Amino acid sequence: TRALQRAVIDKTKTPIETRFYPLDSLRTVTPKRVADNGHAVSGAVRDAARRLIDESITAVGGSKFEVNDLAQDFRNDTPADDAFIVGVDVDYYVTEPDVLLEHMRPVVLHTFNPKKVSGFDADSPFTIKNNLVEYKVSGGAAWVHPVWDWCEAGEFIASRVRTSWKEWFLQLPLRMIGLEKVGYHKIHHCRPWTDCPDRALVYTIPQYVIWRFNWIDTELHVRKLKRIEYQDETKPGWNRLEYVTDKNELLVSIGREGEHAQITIEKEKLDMLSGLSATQSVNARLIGMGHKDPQYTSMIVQYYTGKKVVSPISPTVYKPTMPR
Amino acid sequence: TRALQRAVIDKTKTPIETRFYPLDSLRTVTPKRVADNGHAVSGAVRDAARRLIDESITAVGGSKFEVNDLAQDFRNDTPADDAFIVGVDVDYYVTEPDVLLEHMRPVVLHTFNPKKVSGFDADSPFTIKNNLVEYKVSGGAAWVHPVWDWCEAGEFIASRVRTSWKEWFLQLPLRMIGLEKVGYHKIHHCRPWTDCPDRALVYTIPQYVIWRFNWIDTELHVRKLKRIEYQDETKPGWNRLEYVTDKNELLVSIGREGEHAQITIEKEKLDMLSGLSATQSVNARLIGMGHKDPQYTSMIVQYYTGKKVVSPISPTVYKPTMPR
Amino acid sequence: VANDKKPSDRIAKIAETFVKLMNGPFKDLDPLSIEETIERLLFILKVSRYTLAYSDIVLHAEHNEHWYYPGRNPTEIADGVCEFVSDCDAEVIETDFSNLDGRVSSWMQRNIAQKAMVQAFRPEYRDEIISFMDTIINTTPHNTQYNGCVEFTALTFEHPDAEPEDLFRLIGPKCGDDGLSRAIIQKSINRAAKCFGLELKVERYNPEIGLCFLSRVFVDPLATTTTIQDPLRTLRKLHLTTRDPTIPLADAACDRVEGYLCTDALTPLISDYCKMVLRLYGPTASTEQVRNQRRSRNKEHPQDAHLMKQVLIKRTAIDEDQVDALIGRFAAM
Repeated sequence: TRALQRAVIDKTKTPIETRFYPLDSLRTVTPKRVADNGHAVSGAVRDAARRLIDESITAVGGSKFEVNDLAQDFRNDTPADDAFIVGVDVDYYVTEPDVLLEHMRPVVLHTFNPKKVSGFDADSPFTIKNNLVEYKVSGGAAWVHPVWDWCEAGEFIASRVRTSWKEWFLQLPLRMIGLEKVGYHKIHHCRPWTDCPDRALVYTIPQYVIWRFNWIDTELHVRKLKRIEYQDETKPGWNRLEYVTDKNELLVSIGREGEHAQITIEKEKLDMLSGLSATQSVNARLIGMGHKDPQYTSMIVQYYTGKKVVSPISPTVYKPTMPR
Repeated sequence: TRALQRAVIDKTKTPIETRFYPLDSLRTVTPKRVADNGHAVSGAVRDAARRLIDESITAVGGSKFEVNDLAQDFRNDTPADDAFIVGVDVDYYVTEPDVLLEHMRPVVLHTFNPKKVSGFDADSPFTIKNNLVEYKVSGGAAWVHPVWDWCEAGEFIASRVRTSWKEWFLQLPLRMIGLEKVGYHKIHHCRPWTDCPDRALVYTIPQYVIWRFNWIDTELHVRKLKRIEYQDETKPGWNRLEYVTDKNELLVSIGREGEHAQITIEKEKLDMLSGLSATQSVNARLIGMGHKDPQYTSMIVQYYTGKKVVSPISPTVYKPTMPR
Repeated sequence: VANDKKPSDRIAKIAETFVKLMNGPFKDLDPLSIEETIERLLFILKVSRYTLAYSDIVLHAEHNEHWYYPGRNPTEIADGVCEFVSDCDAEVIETDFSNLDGRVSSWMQRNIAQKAMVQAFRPEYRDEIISFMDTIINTTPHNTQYNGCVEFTALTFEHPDAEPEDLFRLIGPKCGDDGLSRAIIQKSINRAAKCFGLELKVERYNPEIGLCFLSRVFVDPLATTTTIQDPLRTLRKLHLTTRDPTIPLADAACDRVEGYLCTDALTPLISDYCKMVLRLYGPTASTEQVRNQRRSRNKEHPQDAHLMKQVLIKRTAIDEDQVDALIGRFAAM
């Protein structure tokens, strides 16, 4: 329509680049196993992530502003303009990723983006209820936070930008109409640790700012970060997750909310099984495929029938921490 | 909200540190087996704990104030300010851990924090009814006391502080409003004996005091010690317990209240089994896994169906004590 | 043979401390102009323009003269070696690396050399230097930086309780693939090399066989500074000439013996060979101006003469009567 022409013509962009040196070291880093034997600890994973980011930043020679809610309150530290923003396990701390992206500066972020719907991340048990991850840090408190969908398709993002109260007064009449000052970013996530596949090393570069119309679509269909909806609308009380394997396999993870048991299966198998008429047929087919483990077939059958169980909340005793 | 700003700004803390030397000896102590052969006796475990704490304190060169209800009545002994507070099996004696934590001094405490819902602790039978542990000391009387949740996630605690009657008069109008004088502590629990995994060697250091608002939440979600609720709200008459193993396993312990039989199972298995439609299916799956012991599968089935049995109270004959 | 053996977590702090001590008081630097680089001392020029300035500024500073011997005249090298051996009371160890440029790992390259260059040079030149380092990853200063890093790692492992500045102040002379260190870390050096992923060869100092350093043999470093070409490396191969086929044998031999006279005039078992080459190939060689105008020309203390003779005999494990017989045979040919 002619409205599309308005958006196409109205570029009015102001590209800004404070010579942010591309951090090619973070991009294209081979998978690594931090723990020589056994399984790594959460503190060890955090230390490895910090060391990797530190080495990259120092090798490039840039500066950094580590964050350890709506405003970062960077004034108390006043870092340089060219310095990067680095955050580790700050999902609980930051209300939104927009808080980090308003600064219109490159962001290096190590986050929790699970590929299993429940289980252990390193030594830290975690579980998803409603749509909030009930993470339990090994040697720490209990974190309750959502996941902000870093790994969905699309490299271009829309985010807010910093605005003062005077700027707020200036733009509020324009804001209510549907006019927003939107910055654009390019995302890269690496997934660098094999033993802990639930944590992603997100990397981001800003590209340029733009004024956009709220009630007008975009030709490139740029997306803005949204909270993930783990709940399965077809089977109440169940969480469903899909992810793509490196060997060209589209697996799916199923499980109940506020619950520990979890199984991964090829998506095609789940779609075939979800249409079977009888419960006994599910077991017959699963035995046909060669799955003899009861823990697998029983969970598949329970998902097929949508069995809801009100599991209780019970006291937990956590592993003793050792500084080493 | 703006109320959150009030709490954030209102630090008004008065850190106090009477050069309490960190007891690094207690932290990071490898597991030990007190009894060379057979199983250790409760008195032997108590002696070992006392010896370990004594050696640590003397090596650090500090002093101690051993406790053997609301007020410790330390005036009769007037220990030094720098001396530590040490208690062994004082769960029955002390009404609350707040009694120990009001002194705003480091606490070394050896407590009963079971990981089995019932059975034997060393040679002492113990059982949980309602929410009180019916401990039966080997060579002693019968102790009835709750558990005060030392091992939950979170290293920071809230506790009362000593206040005189004049201080009570001063702070009562403020206290009723919702203003409390709260101290903060850092916890470490070690679990040092393998043959007696139900006893934990709790260690504590105070950090600083603060004035807090009762009806305002805390950003860090600091927790205050609460009585454990062993009762399972889903299956009346049953006690459920969860704990994390060193080998990355989340086991669960189930059993009836005022009852002796007890079994530990992986949590995932229990969640899978709790959703099965038929009782015979539980046995079928359990045989599939390879569990041939009737004492295990029968208890699992009873938990699944929530079978309640009114076991009687009967006379008991205890083992004769020998001073050796 | 490329390697990607990243170091351990603990070693990273040691490497960062060593890099900071290398930085010292020279926070800011500027690149050199093309003309100045050209008159200093294609593909070599683009990296040299920055690396020569970086070396001259930082590596030749007051607080970095303790270890960066590479970059001084041979008389200065001899003086430094004699001073170091006098300080260590003839208790020194030698390091011999095999294909260091072919064995340095990516982590070492990007956390020692790149870090040092970026800290030394101005921020406005960061992109150029980082691009040059990236091109390098996929000359002289790199070997010195690696040797300094390994020395710092050894010193940190030996005395973990001392301050990093005091630890680094003890760094002995180092020059590329060759260097000197205290003998007290002879066994611990292998473990440090294994942690970084490098291969190290170490030999205890022995006065009977002399000391090996920069292919130079110190006959008696305790008293005299007299030094000679390494006999072990050259004697077994001096009879064969590795010059290109286009050069006549006479010109190559004449250049070799001229260099030997310039460096090893009074060394036993080499002076006779050089004189016999000059006597035989000399007259048959071409004009010396012709070879001075030819590209392949550059492609090559009397008081302790007795002691030098005995030290050479010990180095070559040849009996004195056998040495005399060999000398007589060489002269009479």
